[PDB]
Amino acid sequence: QVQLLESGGGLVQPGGSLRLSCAASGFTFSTAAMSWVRQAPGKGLEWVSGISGSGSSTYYADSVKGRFTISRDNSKNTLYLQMNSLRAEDTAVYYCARELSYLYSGYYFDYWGQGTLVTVSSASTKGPSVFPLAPSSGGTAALGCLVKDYFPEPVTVSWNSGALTSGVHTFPAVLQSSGLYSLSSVVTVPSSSLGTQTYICNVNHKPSNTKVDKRVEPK
Amino acid sequence: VLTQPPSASGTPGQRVTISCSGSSSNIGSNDVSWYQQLPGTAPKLLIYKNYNRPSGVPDRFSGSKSGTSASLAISGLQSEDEADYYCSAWDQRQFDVVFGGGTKLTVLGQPKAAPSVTLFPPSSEELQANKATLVCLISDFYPGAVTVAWKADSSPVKAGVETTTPSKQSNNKYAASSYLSLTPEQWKSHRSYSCQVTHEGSTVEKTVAPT
Amino acid sequence: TASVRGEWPWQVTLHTTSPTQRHLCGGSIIGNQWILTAAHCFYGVESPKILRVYSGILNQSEIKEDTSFFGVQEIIIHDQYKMAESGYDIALLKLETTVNYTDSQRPISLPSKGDRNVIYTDCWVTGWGYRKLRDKIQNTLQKAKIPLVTNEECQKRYRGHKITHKMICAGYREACKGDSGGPLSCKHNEVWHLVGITSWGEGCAQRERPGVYTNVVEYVDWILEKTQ
Repeated sequence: QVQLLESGGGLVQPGGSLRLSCAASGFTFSTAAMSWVRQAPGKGLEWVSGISGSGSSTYYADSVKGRFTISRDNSKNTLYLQMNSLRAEDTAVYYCARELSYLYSGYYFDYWGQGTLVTVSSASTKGPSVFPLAPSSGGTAALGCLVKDYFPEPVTVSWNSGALTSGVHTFPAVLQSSGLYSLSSVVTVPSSSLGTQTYICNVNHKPSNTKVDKRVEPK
Repeated sequence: VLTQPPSASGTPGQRVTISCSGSSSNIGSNDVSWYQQLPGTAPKLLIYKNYNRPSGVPDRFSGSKSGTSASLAISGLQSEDEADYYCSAWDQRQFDVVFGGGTKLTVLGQPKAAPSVTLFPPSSEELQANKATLVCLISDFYPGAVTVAWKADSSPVKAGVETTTPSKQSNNKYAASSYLSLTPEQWKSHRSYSCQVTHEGSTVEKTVAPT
Repeated sequence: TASVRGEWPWQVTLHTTSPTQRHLCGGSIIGNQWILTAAHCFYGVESPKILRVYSGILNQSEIKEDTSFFGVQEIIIHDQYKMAESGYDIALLKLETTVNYTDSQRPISLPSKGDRNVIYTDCWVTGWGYRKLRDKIQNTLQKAKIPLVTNEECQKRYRGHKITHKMICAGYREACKGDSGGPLSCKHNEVWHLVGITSWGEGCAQRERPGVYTNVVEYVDWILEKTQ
């Protein structure tokens, strides 16, 4: 049905610029008023900008006037947010949403996108170092991978290219004092399958374009 | 500026009311909407125009409004309802759509569960790169709160500890992570390192040692 | 395009005075103390005490703290009204005093029940363009000639909702500035009739889904009963 797929999000230096996009499907885009709504980490929602169906009228929150520009391509079913002179407090997940704001409807957002995280930091992207967490010498063996010192989030971990899913516990990342994240992924497997069966954790970190397939062997 | 209590709670099958306080400029004279945001997902419209439900939103959710206040009632409470709930209204005075700060709804009634603890030593790979990280993984605990202490040959190690907040798992139990950074010299200078996890007065211990 | 002074003498501007005075909605003079408007207009209105009705207004700027206005005694919302998309988006304002008819303030005839199905060919939508919470009001009253669209063609556009008989659609014009509660007026056999009340829908242009109006002819019974 209705889809709003966002992209363009990522890490940017303070004062930097970024172009967010939102592709729509399953409703006639040109008829819809569209908006960007952001959410700062562990905070609530804040409307950023809105645009009419035609593109004739654009509106912006006070904190982003003269920095952000909203636009749309009705032929392309796409909404854009050109963000300039980005600031640290502009760090948030930005969702695109179809809005209703008639006097008859009230002001609400019926369809939402998934969001793209925008990070405005002076720290440079850092790819993780991937270390195996070797199983040691009773029925089942716990084994895993340590995804150390990366920035920004997210990192994705799959095991044996998606052939191993059950009993896989990928832990939420710790934010270390250094400003770098670290996470662990663990899988409990039959001890007897160690050595005979191969275990590989596939780690990807899109911000730094890191891709590791680390084989986890016992001691 | 819409004000909501930061937290709410209830056991399964109960009714929970999430409240939203406003003013004559917003709630007092404008249509109210409600959003549900499940962990790591986008918000979802639950109610629009005060009490209306969009297609697919179950009868269990009901919206109401009385003066400068609005309420979201969640009846027949499910563990899946554990989310952030936001009220919203147009504000004529500010001339902007405003949101509450959200309420974090917690679903209770899970039986008490002690933590499962998996402790890993540093890998050869890491030791070669002149680093040493001890990885203490804590899972399947309920309630969602734990205390972590680290020991080196039964003496406390407070420096170089990084611990996550507890997070809820798919199975409604909670998980936590603790990391111990050392120099390879510290790792070797001791016979063993330990991660002690305290949950509701009881301690669950794991020990690790250099080869 | 711009309207001139005395062109739409049934058109009124409805103002709220709480917290400050501002245009709230459009409406039409249908009798000595009767203003016909949309029920959705009053979503934020507590009591008629805060309302002012201004007749003979071309420019919003010409409204000062000495400008003559009509007080409202009663707000009559259709009892079946819940939201605009479910119909019954109609309301009557009983004024405190009687409107003494001039060239700047006169009533618009209701449509004839004999002309229930008639396809009007000379329809106009007028207002200060207030239909959304963020839109800026037009200072001068705007007009646009709008073609009617069949309920069947209208339903095809709005597959998600039900286009009832108590609704009339207008659009596919060769941007419109009607206000919520404002008139959709059609001149039939050289006489103006209040065919529609601006309720919901997108707009009037060829590239838009048509505007959904309260079909005034279906409420003629309701209007006469309430104004008896």
